[PDB]
Amino acid sequence: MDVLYSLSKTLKDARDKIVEGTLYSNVSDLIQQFNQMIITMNGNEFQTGGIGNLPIRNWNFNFGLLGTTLLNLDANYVETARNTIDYFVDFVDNVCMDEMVRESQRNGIAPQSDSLRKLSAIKFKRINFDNSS
Amino acid sequence: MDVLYSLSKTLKDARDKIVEGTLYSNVSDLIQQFNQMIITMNGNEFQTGGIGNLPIRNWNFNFGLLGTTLLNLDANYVETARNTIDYFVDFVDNVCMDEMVRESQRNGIAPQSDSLRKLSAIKFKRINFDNSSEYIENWNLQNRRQRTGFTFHKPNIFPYSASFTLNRSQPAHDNLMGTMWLNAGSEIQVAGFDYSCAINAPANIQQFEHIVPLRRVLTTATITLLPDAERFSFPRVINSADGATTWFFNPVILRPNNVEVEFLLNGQIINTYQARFGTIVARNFDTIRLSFQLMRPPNMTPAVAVLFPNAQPFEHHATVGLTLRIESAVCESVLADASETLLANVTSVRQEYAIPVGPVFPPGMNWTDLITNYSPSREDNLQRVFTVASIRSMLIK
Amino acid sequence: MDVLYSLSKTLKDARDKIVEGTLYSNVSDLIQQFNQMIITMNGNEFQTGGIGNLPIRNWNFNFGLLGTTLLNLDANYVETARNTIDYFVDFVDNVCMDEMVRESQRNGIAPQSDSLRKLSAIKFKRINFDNSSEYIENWNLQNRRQRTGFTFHKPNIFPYSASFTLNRSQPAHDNLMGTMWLNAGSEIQVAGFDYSCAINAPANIQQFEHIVPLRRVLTTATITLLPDAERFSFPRVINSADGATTWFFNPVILRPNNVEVEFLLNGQIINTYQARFGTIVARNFDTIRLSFQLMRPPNMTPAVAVLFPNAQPFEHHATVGLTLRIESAVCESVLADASETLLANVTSVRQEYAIPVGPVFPPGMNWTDLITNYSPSREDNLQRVFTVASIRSMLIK
Amino acid sequence: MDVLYSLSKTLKDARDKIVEGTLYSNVSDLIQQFNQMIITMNGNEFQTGGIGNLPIRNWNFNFGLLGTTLLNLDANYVETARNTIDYFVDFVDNVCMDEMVRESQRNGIAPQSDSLRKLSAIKFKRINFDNSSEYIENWNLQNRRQRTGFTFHKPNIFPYSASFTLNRSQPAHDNLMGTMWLNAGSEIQVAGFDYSCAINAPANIQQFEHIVPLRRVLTTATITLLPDAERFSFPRVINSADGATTWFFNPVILRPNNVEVEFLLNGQIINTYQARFGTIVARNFDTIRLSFQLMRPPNMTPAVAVLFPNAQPFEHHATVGLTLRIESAVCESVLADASETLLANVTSVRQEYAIPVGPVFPPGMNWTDLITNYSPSREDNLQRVFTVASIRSMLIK
Amino acid sequence: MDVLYSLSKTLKDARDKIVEGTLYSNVSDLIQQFNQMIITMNGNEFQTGGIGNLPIRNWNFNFGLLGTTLLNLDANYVETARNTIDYFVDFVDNVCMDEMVRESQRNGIAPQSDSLRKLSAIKFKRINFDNSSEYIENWNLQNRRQRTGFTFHKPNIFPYSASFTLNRSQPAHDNLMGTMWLNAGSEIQVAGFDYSCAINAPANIQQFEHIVPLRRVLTTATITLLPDAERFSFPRVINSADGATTWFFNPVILRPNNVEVEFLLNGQIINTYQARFGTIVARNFDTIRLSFQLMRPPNMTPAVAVLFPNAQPFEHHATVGLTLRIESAVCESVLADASETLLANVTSVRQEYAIPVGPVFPPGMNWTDLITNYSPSREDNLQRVFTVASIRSMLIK
Amino acid sequence: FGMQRMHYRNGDPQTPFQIAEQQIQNFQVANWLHFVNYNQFRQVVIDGVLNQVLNDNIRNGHVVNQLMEALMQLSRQQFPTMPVDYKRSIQRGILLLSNRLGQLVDLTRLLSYNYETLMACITMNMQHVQTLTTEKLQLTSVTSLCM
Ligand SMILES: [Zn+2]
Repeated sequence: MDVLYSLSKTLKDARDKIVEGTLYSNVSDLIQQFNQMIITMNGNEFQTGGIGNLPIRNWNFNFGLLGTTLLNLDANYVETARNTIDYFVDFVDNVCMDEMVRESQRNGIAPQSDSLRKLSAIKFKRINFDNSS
Repeated sequence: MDVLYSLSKTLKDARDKIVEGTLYSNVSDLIQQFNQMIITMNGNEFQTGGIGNLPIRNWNFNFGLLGTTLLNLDANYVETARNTIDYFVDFVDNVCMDEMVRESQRNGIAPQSDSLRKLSAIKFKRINFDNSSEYIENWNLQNRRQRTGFTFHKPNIFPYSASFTLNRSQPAHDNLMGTMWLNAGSEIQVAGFDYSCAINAPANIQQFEHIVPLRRVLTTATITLLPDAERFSFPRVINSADGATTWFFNPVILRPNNVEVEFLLNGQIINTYQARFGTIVARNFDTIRLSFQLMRPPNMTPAVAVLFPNAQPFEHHATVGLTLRIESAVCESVLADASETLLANVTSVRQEYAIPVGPVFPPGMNWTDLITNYSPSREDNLQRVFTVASIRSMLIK
Repeated sequence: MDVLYSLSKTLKDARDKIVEGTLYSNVSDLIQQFNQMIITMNGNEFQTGGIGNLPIRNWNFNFGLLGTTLLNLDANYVETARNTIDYFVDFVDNVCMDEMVRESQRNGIAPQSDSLRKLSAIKFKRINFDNSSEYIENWNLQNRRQRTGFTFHKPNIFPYSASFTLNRSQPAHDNLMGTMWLNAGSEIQVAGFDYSCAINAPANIQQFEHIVPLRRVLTTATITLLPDAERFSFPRVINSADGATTWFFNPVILRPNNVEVEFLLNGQIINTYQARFGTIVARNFDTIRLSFQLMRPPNMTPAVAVLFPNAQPFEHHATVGLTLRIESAVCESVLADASETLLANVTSVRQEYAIPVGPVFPPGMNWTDLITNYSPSREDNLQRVFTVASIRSMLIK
Repeated sequence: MDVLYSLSKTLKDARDKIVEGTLYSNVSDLIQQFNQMIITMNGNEFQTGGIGNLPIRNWNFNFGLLGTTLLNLDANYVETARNTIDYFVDFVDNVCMDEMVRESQRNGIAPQSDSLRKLSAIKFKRINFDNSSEYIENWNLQNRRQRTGFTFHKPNIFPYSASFTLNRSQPAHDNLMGTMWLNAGSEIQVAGFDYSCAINAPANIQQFEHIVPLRRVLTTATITLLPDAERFSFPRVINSADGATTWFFNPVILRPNNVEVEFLLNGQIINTYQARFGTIVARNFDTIRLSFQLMRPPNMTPAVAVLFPNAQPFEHHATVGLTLRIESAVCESVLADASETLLANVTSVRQEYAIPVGPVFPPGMNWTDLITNYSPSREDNLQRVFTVASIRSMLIK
Repeated sequence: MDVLYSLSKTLKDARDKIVEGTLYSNVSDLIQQFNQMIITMNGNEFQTGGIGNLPIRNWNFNFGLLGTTLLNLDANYVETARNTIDYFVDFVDNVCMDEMVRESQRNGIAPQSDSLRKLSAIKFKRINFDNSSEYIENWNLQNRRQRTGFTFHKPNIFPYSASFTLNRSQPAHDNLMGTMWLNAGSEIQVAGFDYSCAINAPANIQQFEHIVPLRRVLTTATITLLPDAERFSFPRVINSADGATTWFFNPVILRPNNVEVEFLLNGQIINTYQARFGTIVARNFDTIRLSFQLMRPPNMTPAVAVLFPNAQPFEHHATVGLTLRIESAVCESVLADASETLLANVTSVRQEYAIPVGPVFPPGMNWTDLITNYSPSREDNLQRVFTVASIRSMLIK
Repeated sequence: FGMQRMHYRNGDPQTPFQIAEQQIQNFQVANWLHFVNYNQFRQVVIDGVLNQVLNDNIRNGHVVNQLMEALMQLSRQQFPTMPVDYKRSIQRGILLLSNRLGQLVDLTRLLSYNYETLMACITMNMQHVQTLTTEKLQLTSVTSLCM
């Protein structure tokens, strides 16, 4: 739950700060967060949906790290990062719709979907980012 | 356009973060941005204004870099930076007023002023900073054809309209039937009336209907529905249809029977609600269809039965009404609402400098005339001007 | 989508430029493209078809490169390349028929078939070739939000409509007044009539008007205007409004007096023409407003004066009409016209393979039902399918 | 034949690309083609003309190569190449006029002139260039037995025909029944009439039918259908069948009831449309079968009921008609249409040089006589001559 | 002028061929042209606009060359070239609108704007690229005095004209004779009438004739001829010659007897056709001479014989008409037609920027007034402006 | 890049790096030509002493990550009209330096620290003006420092 907010915070900032022509020192600490997302998420596999007419999708993460060697970001560096962000932002939509749709009566404050129960391990806790909302 | 937001973002942060006594590591990455603004902007020269009473000013940039060697910032370092920020923040005001005042009809999404066309070169692209505001994020998602969305509080989606419809009439105007409505802002108040109180209707039930089409498609609205039109509840005199004579309307009010509210999208029923008042939702719609009916009460006490005779003199007219109100919704095109002041900043610039009527916008920026004929040529201009008005609001309130 | 056009462009050029006896320097740059197609496509496997009666086929690519060492091409080099082209050109037919047959309602501009979703990876982007056709150029300009335009010859902008309007009537149907019209294809024929021939009108002049709104905004049209409706010129019997009875219409035809044609855009008069027939232009409009009036002739020979009495039996009814016709115009959305056959290729695939009615398009691809309710959800699907039909027309006529 | 197109393609490109001041890399591959034309053509000699008033000319080629050593082309390089192009472009005119004028009956697809038989050796095959035009691409696909297709705008598929048919007649000619039609170009206007207005028909309904067979099979047509024949709407006098007497026809026009249009292929119904006007499609057909019926109106106002009595004097005759029009279609054999001028180039050569009537084509190249008996021996000649006329149109308009 | 087409040709190809992922050898010769544009254009400065409401803009070129070292083009290489193309394509729009708006009377074929006079130096001649369009090829052939030709689909060769001629008349207007016609666009509908139906004519035959002269000489036309004027077939009332009184015309229609159509050139009969309807050709002509005659039918049934008495009251008037229509022809001067929109682009620029009436063109660019007096001073201006409008249509639709 | 060699006409305010910057449309090189000409000191006081300091990107070795890319970029320029003998000797001589990225990032990281530490002990102002005579540098000593 705390790591589901931390996935969405640094995908929002990745579409805002990684723009063409910007200086590298503006994004020097975001890329260290975004590379450290990817290292934690590789090799895992997930499954969302199944209730109602919500379709079943399978998720699989095998991506490469971002480069940390430019002075000003160019259009190669932006377009190779947009096709990684667009896969994560599709994953977070289907986890959030899987959780808003389920409910329990004994302890409703616990996660109910299959994907959000799996994200609550100590393996995934290093993705944690600031909690400012 | 993307570099005009990037000038205003790091002048807002320069007045906030460069304060006296602060630690240098708090501002160690802003100064690398602010020095790299200055290197790009030196040697160039600009010219703003010229239309209406907006004066012509010439701009010229020859400044020096900031120091990067202190541990805590002192009053020498602040006061030598404030007399550089105050020249840039005067430049951005006169570029934003030069762009909110101009318009085109062929391609309104392109920059129109002379200064903003010159800032769109690849020489100036290194000034680009983060794009985190709502209007500059929707400027970039919509420029790549991805789905956008603006969140509004009470959006001005209905043009002003106050009229009626008579389904049964005669020149004496003493036995009438029809509906009355007010559509204004984000609120619908419809009321149906019948002078005979369904004495000769089949099964003593009179059916009413009122259909309101929208201009743009709204998404995930929160709607309040209450079973009384409080505006059409008092005695009044109303003119005729062609302004010839006047007619009198003396209401008494029953409750609305068998209420059905439908939310249409391309003629398909998305949502429906049957005798359910209070707060309701509407996930995707562009047409609201209200339906309600009057039923004569079968049992009446002696104080009620005198009001509704069988013969012709009807002195107390029956009335059934509803009231609908949109609290908040998500649209995809820009609109006006009750929370933010982006429409008020655009009209105040045009009224102050006496700007002539151009080919696109209505005279005086009339919102009732602009949402009535809300063409795709006006949508591209209205987004381009609300976005510039949002950039100017960061620096100058 | 961009790489589906790039497969068809260099298979069209491979059948045209790789001929027997030609010099090698004529085809020295095509073979570098055609070899670099094959390297990207080997090892992959595809699957098309599955909906309706469209059969399921599996595709597998394992081919060898072409030789780059001759001076003049011989019959060995041609015949070893034709048996590679004939496998690719069979693959592109079954991907284009798989995409013209599918549709979606949320985002119709995205690819829908299984094969075209797989071709949209960055692995396949190196097959990209020049994009010089009209529909693939407007696919790319509109994808970046730039202004596009399609040029048509007699565009099907009007849905079929044939009706009338009676401004004065009685159950005997012997003293009538109103207009009749036919709107079909790209042609308007309106005709106004008056049985009394303005014997009691003020100043013996009867005013007519006919307003036609469009669905999309046309630009730079060439319009022919002629002062007679030849379709409403002969005696006929017409049913009533509710199909109850029939009424008789025996015309004689005067000339139209005081003709004014206006071309509106958001209620603003862009162009106007007053008693000017022949060819006219219309630079930007979305509403045509015809206005014309009947005037009783003040001087009449004895052969004319018997036709129009003062009393009630009117055996010869006066008639005034116009005729408008759009020759060529430039729109921004896709339409149908009289020159190209892109609508006929889409319906012929759906009719041949017995495809069920989906959520977007009308049953049977009825163009009268599709231009009547031409929603933005149908516009994104119709452009996506006309563009695929344009790619298939290069290879297979 | 393939090398006659290849001569004209690189003389068209030589006048377009070899201009003054252009960069050499723009024309670096054309000059290698143009020099390799000259090497093949030197030493040979030709002879054209001889039939009719077409004069006899002798051709002889002794030219030098072009220079391949400049960086930008100058006025010496252009003016030394224009006096070589102007001799070749005069040679191709007199070979194309020598071939459009000749014909054979055994095998018309073979070359007939003396010069084009000599160009069909393997010595001249190295002049072969790309084959990208429409007629030279269909010349090659059809020569290997693959499926071809020509796209037309309003094709002249119907021969001229204007006649009638009387299903009920007498020598007085006052109680008649039957159909009238005009088939001309790409338009059918049929109209059925009945003088008694079905007063004695069973259930007061009279059935009509009109069947039009085609000469070649059309594919993916776009057809406009309108419910009035405007040509058979006015009073006229018509001769009898054998030219003996004349008879009078005074129409009034009802609407067509129960319209069914069918599109046949070998007696099988491919498409059908029932009371559906406007634009329709037809994917594959060679026979059009129109069906429509007249119904007496059961309710009539007093102005209508005087027109149709029960007795014998019928002064107002009932009429029901249709109108069909093919906008664009795809055939497989060559035809004439309204857009391109390939038929006009063939007849203008034969009329200018006073060419005698040969064994195949009709006298004067009459298109009504040629599409009436469109034998496979005439099809092979007509494709061979339209293709040569298409090659000549690139150089000489 | 030749270098203005050469700027637009390699900006059209630069947006089409320089795409992401393409191989470098596909664009290896375009980049050598595009770099050699930039070297010629740097350091210069231009100025467009100034007439009417067309604004004044200043142009200045300081750009860098493109890289020539990649194997496949990437998104850095595309996005650094799009911000150079978008400045040139804005420059060519404002030069083409500056030239379509100006005109001269002495020598209209010379450039008139300030920018196009400056581009006609020998410094700018190295930008010259291939000249393959139709209008730029006819610009160069006609500049050397060689024979040109433009191909049209339904050319606007006839000015609008609708009138009549009475060869026999009296103030009662009850025994008349003469012809009526409509000449509009590319269509002639003439109809001759005779009220007595040749009861006193010698051999009961009345001769009619109608001669239409053209403005320019047409070549290889395809003409459709049909034996009915459908516009002059219904009863109407027509004013007199001086607008004094009105007269009545009630037609019945016979067939045209002994039809002869002649195609003249300097008074010499080029072609002739005698009772031959359908499609005909016309190889070279500038005057059309229609001839047809009315013959009283010698045998009449009793229904026909009542219509035509011997005495004076003629209630049914005889009418004989024809209909001619030019489908496609080849002229040598520029005209307007139904396929291309070059006339609509010229008038839309002049109407948008409120341009005053100059010395050459009619007010409002009226095509009926321009083809009526089509002087050689107007021909040189009209070709110079249609050619500039053709260059602008490649970049901006 | 195959461009024509330029003439300077020794007079302008524009250095040859400053002219060659808007002349080249390459991202990898013009990112480097824009740093090198607007690379100058920064005039600001501490404690009463005016001292001359530099950017952040030289205080760490981050600017050398662009000198790599730009030098590496042109190590593949096919060099038109150049003899291939002298072409291969100069394209390999650049990869003598571009392959030493991690050792030059740390060298300019040390050079900036020793300049930073020793200027704490300055008492007079660091006034900047062009000296009449000049201490002389040999670029042989720089190649000996880099390698
Ligand atoms: Zn046409």
